[PDB]
Amino acid sequence: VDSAVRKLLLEGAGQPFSEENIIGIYRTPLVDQQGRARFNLFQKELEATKMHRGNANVRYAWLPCSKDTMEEMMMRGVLEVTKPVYGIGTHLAPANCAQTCASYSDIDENGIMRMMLCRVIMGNVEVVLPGSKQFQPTNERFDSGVDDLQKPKHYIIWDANVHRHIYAEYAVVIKAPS
Repeated sequence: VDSAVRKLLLEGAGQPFSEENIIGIYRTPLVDQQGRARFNLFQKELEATKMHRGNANVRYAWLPCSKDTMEEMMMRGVLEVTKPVYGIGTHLAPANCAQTCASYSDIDENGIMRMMLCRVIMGNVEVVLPGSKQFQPTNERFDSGVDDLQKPKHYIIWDANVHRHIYAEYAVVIKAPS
């Protein structure tokens, strides 16, 4: 559903955003450089995790972006991550924490923030400690990390899974407020 982006952005959490703050919302490319349909690949990965774990645990999440990394996606279908003290991996904010991902993302010279709404295959999650140097699942039973099992504020995707479990779906460009 197209409305889900503004749904999460404007009315989602306690802190809202305004339409004037949204510079752009854009779909990501359908194929990567090598012509593979990106959504179909993600569906394939979704089915594989579902069959292995019993549930794929697909979430919406916000990926902090720089100008360059958004360009890699929007020009070439390539996923690049910018450098969240919870392990060595890709850190994402839960769907309702766009303001948190906003407060934890960079603001450039033109007063602009960038982020991407992704569907993420999390699979089985475990706790990652703050300041942890973890870079992979603890053991074969887990796939991804959270900072808190009851009240997650951060999702963590390990390097080995970034190219198969993160599907960037919308690019979002926001003007710093007022």
